[PDB]
Amino acid sequence: ALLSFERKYRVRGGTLIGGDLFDFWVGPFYVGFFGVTTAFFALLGTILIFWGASQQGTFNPWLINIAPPDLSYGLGMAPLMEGGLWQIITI
Amino acid sequence: GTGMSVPEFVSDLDTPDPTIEVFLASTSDPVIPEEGAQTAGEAYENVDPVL
Repeated sequence: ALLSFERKYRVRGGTLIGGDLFDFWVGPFYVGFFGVTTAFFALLGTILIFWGASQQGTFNPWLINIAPPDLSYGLGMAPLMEGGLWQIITI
Repeated sequence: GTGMSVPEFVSDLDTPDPTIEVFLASTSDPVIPEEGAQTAGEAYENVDPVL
């Protein structure tokens, strides 16, 4: 569904990368190369947050907490259940 | 994750208390008392706590 004045603006072109491999709309949303990457990253982060919540023991929105590692780990990678999940979600 | 920590400069952590070396230059080991050693009271006229 389009607005009454919208059709004359929906032309092809103007992409940094991709061409017309991703040049279309899904409902009102515009999709491109960066739409695809946004969907991937956002969905992966949200699902990982909920996996961490299930392993913590609570699904209460006020009480879910995913924390960074201890200071003794420095700038290295921690075990996934002791702070690594936070690093992956940050990326 | 709670933010409870204490920051410090590394160069400051390597500078000790300057008065530590003064104490070590003015201390000495105790001397184990012998059998019937002379006390300080019998050699001078002093106060009872140190007599």
